[PDB]
Amino acid sequence: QEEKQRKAEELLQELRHLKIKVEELENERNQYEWKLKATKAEVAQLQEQVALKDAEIERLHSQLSR
Amino acid sequence: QEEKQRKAEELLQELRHLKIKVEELENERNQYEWKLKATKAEVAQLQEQVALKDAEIERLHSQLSR
Ligand SMILES: [N+]
Ligand SMILES: [N+]
Repeated sequence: QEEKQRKAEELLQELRHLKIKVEELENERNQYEWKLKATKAEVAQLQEQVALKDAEIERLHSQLSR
Repeated sequence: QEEKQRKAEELLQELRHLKIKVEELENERNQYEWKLKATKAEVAQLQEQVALKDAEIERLHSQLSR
């Protein structure tokens, strides 16, 4: 039952490694959440550019039709 | 040293739980990677709409200036 002890120490090692993995995987999640946010800000700016250009096309069409 | 045994079983329980957490955190990562992809496809379609509207404004400006 040094091998009870040995299996114990094997399991601790494994716990340590899994705990580092969980810690890292929760870092990757946090930064995916902020890049998604950033990409969504890019969508919103583009929607804003489309609507400005639609306004400019409408203005030109009023003139064009006089 | 039933308590060697008892601490062993405590550690297995913990390993099981951490292994489920890692499994789930790697599910959340996979689906963040695909939502980011999807959001990026939305950006690309919008860039395409902007450029179509810029082409239409240019066409109108040529006419307007005749
Ligand atoms: N728009
Ligand atoms: N453009």
